Amino acid sequence: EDAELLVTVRGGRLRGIRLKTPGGPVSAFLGIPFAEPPMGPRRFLPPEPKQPWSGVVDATTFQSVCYQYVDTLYPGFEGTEMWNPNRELSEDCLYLNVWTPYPRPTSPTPVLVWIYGGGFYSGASSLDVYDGRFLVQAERTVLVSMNYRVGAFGFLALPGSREAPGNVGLLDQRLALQWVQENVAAFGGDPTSVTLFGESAGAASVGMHLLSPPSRGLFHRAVLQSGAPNGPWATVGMGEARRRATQLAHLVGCPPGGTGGNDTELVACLRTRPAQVLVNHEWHVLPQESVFRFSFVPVVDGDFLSDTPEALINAGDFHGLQVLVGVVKDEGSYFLVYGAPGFSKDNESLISRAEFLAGVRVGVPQVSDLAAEAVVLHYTDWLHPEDPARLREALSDVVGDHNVVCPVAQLAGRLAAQGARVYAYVFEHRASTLSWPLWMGVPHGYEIEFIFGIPLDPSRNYTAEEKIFAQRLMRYWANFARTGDPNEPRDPKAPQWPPYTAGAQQYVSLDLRPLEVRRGLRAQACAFWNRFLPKLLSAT
Amino acid sequence: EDAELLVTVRGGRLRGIRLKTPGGPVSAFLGIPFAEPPMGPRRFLPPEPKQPWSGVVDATTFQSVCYQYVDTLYPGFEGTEMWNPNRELSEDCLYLNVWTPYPRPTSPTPVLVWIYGGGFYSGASSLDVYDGRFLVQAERTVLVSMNYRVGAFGFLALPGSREAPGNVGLLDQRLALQWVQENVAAFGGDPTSVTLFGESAGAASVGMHLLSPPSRGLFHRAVLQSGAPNGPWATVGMGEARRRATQLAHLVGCPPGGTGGNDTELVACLRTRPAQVLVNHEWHVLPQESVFRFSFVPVVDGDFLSDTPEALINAGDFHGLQVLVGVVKDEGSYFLVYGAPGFSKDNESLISRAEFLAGVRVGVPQVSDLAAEAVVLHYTDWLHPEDPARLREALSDVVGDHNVVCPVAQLAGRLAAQGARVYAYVFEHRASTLSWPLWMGVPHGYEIEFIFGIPLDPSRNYTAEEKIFAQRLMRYWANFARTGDPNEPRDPKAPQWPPYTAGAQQYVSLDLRPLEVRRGLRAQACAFWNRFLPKLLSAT
Ligand SMILES: NC(=O)c1cc[n+](CCCn2ccnc2/C=N/O)cc1
Ligand SMILES: NC(=O)c1cc[n+](CCCn2ccnc2/C=N/O)cc1
Repeated sequence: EDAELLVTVRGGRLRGIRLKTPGGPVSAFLGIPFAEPPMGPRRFLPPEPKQPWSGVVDATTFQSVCYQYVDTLYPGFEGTEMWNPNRELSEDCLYLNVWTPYPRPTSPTPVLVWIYGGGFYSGASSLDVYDGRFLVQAERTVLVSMNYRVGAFGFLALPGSREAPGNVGLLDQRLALQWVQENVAAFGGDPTSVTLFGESAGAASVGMHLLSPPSRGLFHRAVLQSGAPNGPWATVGMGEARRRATQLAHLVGCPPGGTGGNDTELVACLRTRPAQVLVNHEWHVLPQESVFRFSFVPVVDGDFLSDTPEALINAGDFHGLQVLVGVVKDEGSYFLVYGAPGFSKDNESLISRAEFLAGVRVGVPQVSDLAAEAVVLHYTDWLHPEDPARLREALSDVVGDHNVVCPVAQLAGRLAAQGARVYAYVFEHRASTLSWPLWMGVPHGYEIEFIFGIPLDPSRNYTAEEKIFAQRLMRYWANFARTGDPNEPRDPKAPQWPPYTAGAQQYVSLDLRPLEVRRGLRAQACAFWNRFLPKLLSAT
Repeated sequence: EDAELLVTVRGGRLRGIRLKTPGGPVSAFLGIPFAEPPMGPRRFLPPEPKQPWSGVVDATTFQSVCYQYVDTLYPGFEGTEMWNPNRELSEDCLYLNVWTPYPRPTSPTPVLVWIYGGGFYSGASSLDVYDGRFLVQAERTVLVSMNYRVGAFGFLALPGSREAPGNVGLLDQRLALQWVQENVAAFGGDPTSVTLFGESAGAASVGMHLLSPPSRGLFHRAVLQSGAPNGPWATVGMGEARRRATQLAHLVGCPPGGTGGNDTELVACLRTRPAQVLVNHEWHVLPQESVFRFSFVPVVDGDFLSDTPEALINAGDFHGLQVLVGVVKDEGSYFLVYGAPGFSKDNESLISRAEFLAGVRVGVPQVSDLAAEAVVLHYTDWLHPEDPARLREALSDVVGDHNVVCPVAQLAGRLAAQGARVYAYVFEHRASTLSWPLWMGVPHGYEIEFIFGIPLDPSRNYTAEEKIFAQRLMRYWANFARTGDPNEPRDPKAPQWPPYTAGAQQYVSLDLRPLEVRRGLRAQACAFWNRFLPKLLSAT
């Protein structure tokens, strides 16, 4: 009887499961409860710690996925299904997972904590692509990941109200971080060495925890993959959050005709609706046809965030912090088939100039005509203004730069200039197994499978070079979690990864070739997004 | 084994299964192949008869559903999922079903042949709501139902070409009718007394078989429930069919740029695509925003239909034919939550005037502004031009009259005036169990469960009166199948159902109350759609 699969934590006892990898076993504790189930009167409220239990909680399998929209744009297609729920939906979903090496470490060990993305409306810690076994086996760190509420359940906000304050999904994540502080030692993990990493909305979440004092004490380093809290999609204002919550209420019959609509009556009516009914009307509250925009996201209300992420990033002192940040080569391409005219995943998407110009308004919603003209100016090649392949790549750059690359470059420079040690990458390898079309390149999200070492899975069909590549990346991430520095403390031979500075703006390319040092994260394009375009809006 | 579960037909031997009902058993032969699988090079081609087979084909369960779009507007909702595929999808789907009384009839028995609807893009003979057991037990009829190809697989058409001539789904249905002629006697059925019945696109199908000489000899009576072949959604012109097939081809990368163009190359490239890839782009070829319009429907090309259904209906000689036709009380309401602004199944859908005016353009697509104005004039109550509930009901009337009621009334009068004996009904009972909101009333499709006797299913929660009502309706349908006359052959007690005539236009209400005779199928509204609005379009 393997005793390493039995563990006690502050709330009670647990039984885990042994997971195999080609390099040897790992111990996993899947489905640990960290909150009271946020159901009934608790819908929309901050999470409450899980009261202790008697007996042995089974932690041999993932728990339920939090209620969420399910992507049906392409039934049966691996490229989208890999992100969809792979356990039943439930509002009873606040559970977390721990992978720990075997044998259990005897000395405290650095902890990696994964926060999944999914635009704040989807995602689950149980997805096959977030399987922590290969990372824990290869680098002998401890890995934690949590579920947190998404969509209306995590982020519906009637600002000011007690009944739906907003941001409860971010509090779910915080509660889990408090849980790691109090219990990760029982797994051999070092609560004084906790590195958050996250992708897309999970990166925005990691960043929001940097900027929230109650969370900032629960971790020591940060990794932000393809996302940032200052993204145009990552936060929303009090007025717009209240409008979205109120329209959601209207769409599900709340409040009943002739009844008052103050915040208490509205949330109470919302709390009587079946969860799926809320899910089914979520996309219908966005103010305009768009891509890369999500209905229920963190709200800037003075509580979890005392000011906007932009204000807090500018004023912040980040001495003592190490950050790893990065982007994939083609951040925008994946979003174009969700609404840009002329795009299809099943053809070459060779759009016309008219389609490009309409696409700019979908990819940059809610901006004046003069602003759109400025976008078209910067992104047209005026020697080939109607070449469809260039227009396709250009709209991909518009969406990616506006939503990911330039918010990230912005954050990276302000952090580096104000005290933090920053490392930056661009991920340029396209999986040999990628099922999206070739024209999308390296889409948003397709470095994750390499960070988690999925190529080592013997049941998959990756190449031998991709396995070596994956091991390289896991070493980088674990080095950063251990020491604050992705460079090997022992290999002065291997090419080095220099820090990112607001001046030299150096970053490395991650692909099958050895590291290559480059300068500037699309500096010219991001000067347009970050410096000029705002001034353009002020003078309307 | 029971002897009567074993049957031989022209192609080989079958084993059926015994189905229970509260009144006694029935013998069912589910999943009989009637065509060669229309796969590979046979995709888009007319069906070929199923070659005979060795041994016993198992006919104990339903076979596969033809590839089709799956409704995701409301995940988990009974009201939509009752229509979704309940067997796996396959291009190998040309199977039919035979229910027969136990014990097997010894003298030839009248045959009812069900053709399902689903807008020509969806549907299956296996759906629970088409369970033929209660009709066959209660009325000792033989019941047949077939699968036929839908969507692009049944109705993509490059007119003229041999590679994709169109209407092959209608040819599937005909092959099944030829099969009933050659084999139904083996089940105790009388091939000289075959009554086709069908709902929505199945009723349009039944109507198309009336107007096609090769089909017309395969049957003797017709029931058209909530649909007609002259409906604005039920057929499409050669040019528009070619445009839709070509855009579908484009959306899936056919032809590979820039090689290709002619119909042979286009269809060959389409035949190499996974079926699901075609399904995934089906809705993106419709010319504009609309409700009650479908991409791939029967094409008027001079072959299956030598002329438009309207022309053939007007010229036709229908002596010797008996027809039953009818509509539900609220033909339009279902469709409004699929596109009309302001509508939602989860609220009261109390639309504003603005929404109603925009809805008219969605419900009456591709008409001039002046035509839309005429629709608004006819459908506004000018004493209450802004009352939300009246506007909600008015747009429902707009969609239902235009798409169903007035095409049916038109067909009914031309048939009766030109030699057919016609009976007409309006179905006015709203199921006690109906899951759609109360404001939708008696939606499109919700008489089917009463015609098939589903209230007798003891695992369901219908009322005692709905069971009696169901039995009364099954009597009418079977009486009409046996004698051509829904009226009880001798019973003078029960109130009488008088024929529909182009002069008196009498019809009956079907609900829990005894029959009531009424005159005029929305005569004033249908005069607007059938007589005036065409003249308004002629002078643009
Ligand atoms: N209008 C719809 O029915 C609808 C369908 C799918 N979606 C999924 C949105 C996916 N998406 C768009 C931009 N970015 C994303 C996902 N990022 O993870 C949204 C709305
Ligand atoms: N791909 C899409 O977003 C989509 C668009 C329209 N539809 C139409 C749904 C079905 N429908 C609309 C009008 N009438 C019907 C069904 N009639 O049976 C489905 C999917």
